[PDB]
Amino acid sequence: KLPEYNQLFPEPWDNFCRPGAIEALDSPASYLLDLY
Amino acid sequence: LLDTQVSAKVITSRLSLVTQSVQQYINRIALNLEPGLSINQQEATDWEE
Repeated sequence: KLPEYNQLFPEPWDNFCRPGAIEALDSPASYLLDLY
Repeated sequence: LLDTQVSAKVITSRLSLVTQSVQQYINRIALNLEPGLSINQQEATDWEE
C-alpha cells in the first residue's frame, strides 16, 4: 500500500544473508570453492 | 515529530524547533504516509516548491 522500498519490493529480508560473511554467495571463500 | 537522539552539543530556538517539527509533519502527510489527509496536486507542488 504505502510507498516504501520493501512495499515496492515485497521480500522477506530473512531470505538474504548478511554481507561480508562466509555465507555470502560471493565470499572469497566461495571464490576459492568454485576454483577448487 | 522531534528527534530525541540529538547530543547536548546542539542549541536552538524554541520557534525554530517548533517549525522543524511542523515541517516534518507536513512532509510526512505530503509523502502520503499518514492515513487520510490527501493533498491537491497544486497544493503539494506549492509545498515542495
